[PDB]
Amino acid sequence: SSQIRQNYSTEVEAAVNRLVNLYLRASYTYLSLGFYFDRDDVALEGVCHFFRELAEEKREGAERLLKMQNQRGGRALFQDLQKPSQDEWGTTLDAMKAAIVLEKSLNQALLDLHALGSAQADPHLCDFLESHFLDEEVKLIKKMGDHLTNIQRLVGSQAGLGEYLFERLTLK
Amino acid sequence: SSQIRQNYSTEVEAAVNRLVNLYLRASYTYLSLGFYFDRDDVALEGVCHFFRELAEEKREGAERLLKMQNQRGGRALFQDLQKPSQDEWGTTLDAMKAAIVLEKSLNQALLDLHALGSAQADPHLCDFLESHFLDEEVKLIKKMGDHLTNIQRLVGSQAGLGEYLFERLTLK
Amino acid sequence: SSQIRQNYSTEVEAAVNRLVNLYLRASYTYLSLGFYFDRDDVALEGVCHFFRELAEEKREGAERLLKMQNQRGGRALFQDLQKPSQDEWGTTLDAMKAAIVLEKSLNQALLDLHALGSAQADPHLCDFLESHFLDEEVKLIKKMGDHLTNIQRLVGSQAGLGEYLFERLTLK
Amino acid sequence: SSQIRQNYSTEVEAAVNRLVNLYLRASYTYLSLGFYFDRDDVALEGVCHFFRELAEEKREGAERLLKMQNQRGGRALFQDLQKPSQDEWGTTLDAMKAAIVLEKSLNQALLDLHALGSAQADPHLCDFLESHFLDEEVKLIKKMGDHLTNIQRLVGSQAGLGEYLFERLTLK
Ligand SMILES: [Cl-]
Ligand SMILES: [Cl-]
Ligand SMILES: [Cl-]
Ligand SMILES: [Cl-]
Ligand SMILES: [Cl-]
Ligand SMILES: [Cl-]
Ligand SMILES: [Cl-]
Ligand SMILES: [Cl-]
Ligand SMILES: [Cl-]
Ligand SMILES: [Cl-]
Ligand SMILES: [Cl-]
Ligand SMILES: [Cl-]
Ligand SMILES: [Pt+2]
Ligand SMILES: [Pt+2]
Ligand SMILES: [Pt+2]
Ligand SMILES: [Pt+2]
Ligand SMILES: [Pt+2]
Ligand SMILES: [Pt+2]
Ligand SMILES: [Pt+2]
Ligand SMILES: [Pt+2]
Ligand SMILES: [Pt+2]
Ligand SMILES: [Pt+2]
Ligand SMILES: [Pt+2]
Ligand SMILES: [Pt+2]
Ligand SMILES: [Pt+2]
Ligand SMILES: [Pt+2]
Ligand SMILES: [Pt+2]
Ligand SMILES: [Pt+2]
Ligand SMILES: [Pt+2]
Ligand SMILES: [Pt+2]
Ligand SMILES: [Pt+2]
Ligand SMILES: [Pt+2]
Repeated sequence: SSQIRQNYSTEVEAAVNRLVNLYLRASYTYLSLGFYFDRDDVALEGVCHFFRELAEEKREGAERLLKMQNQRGGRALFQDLQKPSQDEWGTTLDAMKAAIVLEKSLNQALLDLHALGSAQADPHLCDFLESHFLDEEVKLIKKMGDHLTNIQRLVGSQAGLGEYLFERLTLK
Repeated sequence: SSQIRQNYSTEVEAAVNRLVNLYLRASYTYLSLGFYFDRDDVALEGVCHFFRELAEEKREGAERLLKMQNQRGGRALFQDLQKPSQDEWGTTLDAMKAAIVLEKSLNQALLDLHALGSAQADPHLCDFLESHFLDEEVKLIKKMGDHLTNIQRLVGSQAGLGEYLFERLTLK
Repeated sequence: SSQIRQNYSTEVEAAVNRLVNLYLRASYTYLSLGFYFDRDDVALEGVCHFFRELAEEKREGAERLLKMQNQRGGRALFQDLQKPSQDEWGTTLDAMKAAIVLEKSLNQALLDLHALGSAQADPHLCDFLESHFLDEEVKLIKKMGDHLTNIQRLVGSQAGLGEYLFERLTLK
Repeated sequence: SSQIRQNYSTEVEAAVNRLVNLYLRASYTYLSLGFYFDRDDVALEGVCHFFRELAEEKREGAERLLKMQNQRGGRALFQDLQKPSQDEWGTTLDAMKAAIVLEKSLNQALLDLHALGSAQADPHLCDFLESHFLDEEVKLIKKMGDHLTNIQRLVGSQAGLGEYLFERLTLK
């Protein structure tokens, strides 16, 4: 219906709107994660900083998707944003496990959208995702995996010590 | 219950959580406003820019409230974020009228929270709002009022012309 | 037949030659558009400048295709270049409508070539188009759509006024 | 009685003198805390530095109150300064617990003085405290709470190790 729209299916348009919702939900989750680690009874500033930076990145990803939706002549449609899955996030290990589950869900949504684009013979969409999302997700997931491994080696028989040291010597 | 909490009522803690929700909702609204004016069939870049900057400011306000909630020993609780009130925002005049209604609602929430703080004899809260929110809101509302007046004078018998000129000569 | 040629079909080679012709034709069209707006009885310097810059870009696109044809071991074959579809281009609105029709035809040719490359399992070709042509076309088409919307809002009941203002305040 | 005094009650004047005494007492306490951590058999330089900086800050707060007392036309009256509550301060955990108790007592005195000012309709006093004391106290108390949480997580089954690491990696 737009004057500019060309080779942009309704199915891809809708799936992009849904992916915007998922990225904004993920940003909201990271916001909650960050402020949890800033509580005086949690107090891990490098962990807070790690998650607040991811909140920014996910919002930015949403904004990139929205810009692309308008460049293609689709129409942004916003839905309610559900609250994060928890109010309290446990230990740094617990939080990093929730983070990697969240990133793998975003990655799967990206892969699903790429498959849809491929089925709809939409190369601009496929290039867009390849260029700005797929590698960024793989790199982040790798980094979170590396963090989980280091967190876990640090538990030992002194879990508090290990949590402090990881925050001080990796994250800060 | 926190080790740090002192003179911070449950009523203020809850009202701060609700105000965070209102600011994040307002940011979401501004996000939608901005991307609407970036549509190829709307195409008012200075209007898009105006609203995207307000989306940033409202998110920042939420983050300031959350930081203060943790400094006082309260506990951030996030709720679902409702979607904006419209999907399409009309003319620049329509959008600026919706914006001033939104800002007056935030201002009222701030005034209500200040009244609660006063009733609870919570001077740190009152100072916080005075210092970082109340003047910012008055200044913004004044600016939006000035814009509405200029938009309206520009309608005349050539509404398209006036909309272009306001975007070009005030907003851009 | 070249010593270097590998995985480069005859069908893709021919289609690249045809796309070079289309890009050079488009450059020629933009040349004519630009010099039309430089006529003393048309006299819209920002419109002339807009189209002369597109003439350059389209020639550059042709040259990129030719460089790629030789990198793959294909052989450039040039055909006659037909003259542009008009001698006189009307108003800025008329000209911008002809421009977006032209860009959508180039975009379709790019999409058709990408589909051919996909059918011929030629990933270097697909990457080439994705990297240097497909996004450039979407961005240009979006920009032209934005311009058409602004031009149209400016017609009103004073078409000459609107044409001057768009040239002065958007294009120049 | 001063030529300048206006809207400055006797009750506020006396309460300001008492608050000067409390701030100077707090500085003295921090002096003792700092020199304790500089003992050769305690030897935690980052802890010493933390407390010596607080000794400076509390003296500065006293001096600000005295300057304000003279700006309002009140009259500074000094009393004996009692010695700190302990001669030896234990572990870093013990010392940080004593510090937060001390800061909460200063904060309460500030809140009490603000309430008195409010009852006496003395807005200059209320502004003074809001501007230079109330937020500074909340921020400090938050920081001490964060430190206590980190100190406690570090005790584990190796209290000496944890005390060294906190001094090295947070305080120094
Ligand atoms: Cl479709
Ligand atoms: Cl920070
Ligand atoms: Cl939910
Ligand atoms: Cl309460
Ligand atoms: Cl922009
Ligand atoms: Cl709703
Ligand atoms: Cl072949
Ligand atoms: Cl020129
Ligand atoms: Cl011809
Ligand atoms: Cl009096
Ligand atoms: Cl030193
Ligand atoms: Cl004593
Ligand atoms: Pt940070
Ligand atoms: Pt960082
Ligand atoms: Pt693909
Ligand atoms: Pt890109
Ligand atoms: Pt990117
Ligand atoms: Pt902008
Ligand atoms: Pt700006
Ligand atoms: Pt107040
Ligand atoms: Pt402040
Ligand atoms: Pt501020
Ligand atoms: Pt020029
Ligand atoms: Pt130029
Ligand atoms: Pt492809
Ligand atoms: Pt390239
Ligand atoms: Pt390129
Ligand atoms: Pt020092
Ligand atoms: Pt220092
Ligand atoms: Pt007050
Ligand atoms: Pt001051
Ligand atoms: Pt100050």
